[PDB]
Amino acid sequence: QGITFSKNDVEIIARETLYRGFFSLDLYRFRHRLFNGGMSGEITREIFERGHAAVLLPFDPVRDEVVLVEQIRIAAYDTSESPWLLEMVAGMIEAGETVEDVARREALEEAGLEVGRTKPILSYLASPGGTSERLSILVGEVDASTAKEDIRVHVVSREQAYQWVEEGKIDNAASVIALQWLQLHYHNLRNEWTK
Amino acid sequence: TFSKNDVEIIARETLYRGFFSLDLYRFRHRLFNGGMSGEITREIFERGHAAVLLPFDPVRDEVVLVEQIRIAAYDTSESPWLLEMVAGMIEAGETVEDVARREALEEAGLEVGRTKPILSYLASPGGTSERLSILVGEVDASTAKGIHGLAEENEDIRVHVVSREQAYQWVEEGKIDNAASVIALQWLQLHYHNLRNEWT
Ligand SMILES: Nc1ncnc2c1ncn2[C@@H]1O[C@H](COP(=O)(O)O)[C@@H](O)[C@H]1O
Ligand SMILES: Nc1ncnc2c1ncn2[C@@H]1O[C@H](COP(=O)(O)O)[C@@H](O)[C@H]1O
Ligand SMILES: [Mg+2]
Ligand SMILES: [Mg+2]
Ligand SMILES: [Mg+2]
Repeated sequence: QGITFSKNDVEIIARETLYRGFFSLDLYRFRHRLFNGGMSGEITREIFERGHAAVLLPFDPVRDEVVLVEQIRIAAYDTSESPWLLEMVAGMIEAGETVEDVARREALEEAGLEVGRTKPILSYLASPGGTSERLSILVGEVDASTAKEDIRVHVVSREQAYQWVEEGKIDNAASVIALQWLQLHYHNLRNEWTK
Repeated sequence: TFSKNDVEIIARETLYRGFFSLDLYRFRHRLFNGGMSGEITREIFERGHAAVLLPFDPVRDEVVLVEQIRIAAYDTSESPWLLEMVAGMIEAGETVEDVARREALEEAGLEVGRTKPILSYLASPGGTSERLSILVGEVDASTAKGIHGLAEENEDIRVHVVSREQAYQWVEEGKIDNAASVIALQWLQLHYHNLRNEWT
C-alpha cells in the first residue's frame, strides 16, 4: 500500500540556479517514472530553496496554556488581516544543527522560555509544489509564568489559541498544524508531563 | 496593537520573473518599543494562491488521496511521490470553490456534492505569500479510479481510496507530510463525527 515509487524512479538532470540571494530559486530539470510504465520527458519546475526549519509549540501542561510569539511577516501582507502573525517559536536549521537544538535555543531567544521535555509533533513540507522547505515541529514543556527580529510574547489558554485557529486569527501553517495536533493530543500530553 | 498602517512598503522589486516570481519587499515597520525599524528587505516567492479539496465520503468514512511527484520533496523525503489532497492554483479570475470542484474531477474523477470551508492558511509566510484555502467536499469514494492529471500540465496522478482512520494514521506515521494534507486530515479527525452527521 502507499506510494508507488522511490528516489530511484526519478532522474534529476539539473538543478539550475535562477536566483542566488539570501535564498535561492532553482530550476529542477528532471524525468520521472509514470504510473502506467516508462519515464516522462524532461519536466522543469521552479523551486524556492530556503533550507529547513525547526518549530516549537511551547505548552504549559500544568496551566493548559500556550506561548505564542508575534512578529511581522511581510509576505502575509497582501492576503491577511495583518502582517504581524501569532506564531510558534521557530528558526532555520543551519549546518550541523539538529531540530531539537534549534527549537530549544529559539525558545530561549524568542520567548525567553526554557524548554523542559519535548516530544515530536510532525515534520511537514510547507508547499512542495514550489518549495523544498521542510519544517519539523516539537512540543516543548514550559512554565508560562517565566518572563522574557522584533517579537512580542503572548501567553494564552490552549482553548483560546485553538479557537483562534478555528476563527482564522491564527492561520500560518506551522501554528495551525501544531495547535490542531495539540487539540488532538493534549489530554495524554498533560497526563505524561504532570505524572 | 499594530496594523498595516504601521508598515511602509517602500517598494517591491522583481528579482526573477518566470513561471513564478521572486520579489524583494523593501519596507519599514513599527517596533513594539514604539520606534520605527530601519529599512528591511525580504525575498518573497510569489506563486499566487491555491484551492485544496479534502474528498470525504461520509457514508463510508473514507478519504480519497491523490499520489503524484513533487520534485521539491526529493532532498528531505524518502520519496518525491507524495500522498496529497486534490489541489490547484487559482488563476486570475478564478475562485476557490470552482477550482476545488474542477480539480476534484481532473485529478481524481470525482463529482463533488456539498462543500464546507475548513480553513485558509499561509504555507510559509517568512518566504512566500502563498495562501491555500481548504474545503472539504462530499464524494462517493468508490467512483475514484485510475490515473488522472492533465498531460498538458505533465500531471501523472494515482488515486488512493482509504479509510479516514488509515489516512490519519499515515499522518501519524509521517507517510502523509505535506502541509495541506496534514491540516485537512487533522481537521477531519477533530470534526468527522459532526460532519458525518451533517451529511447523513
Ligand atoms: N525572506 C527573506 N529574505 C531575505 N532574508 C531573510 C528572509 N527571511 C529571513 N531572512 C534573514 O534570516 C533572519 C532570520 O529570519 P526568521 O527565521 O524569519 O526570523 C532574518 O533576520 C533575515 O536576516
Ligand atoms: N514549481 C513549478 N514551476 C513551474 N511550473 C509549475 C510549478 N508548479 C506547477 N506548475 C505548473 O502547473 C502545472 C502542474 O500544476 P500542479 O500540478 O498544480 O503543480 C505544470 O505543468 C506547470 O505548468
Ligand atoms: Mg524565528
Ligand atoms: Mg494539483
Ligand atoms: Mg491539477
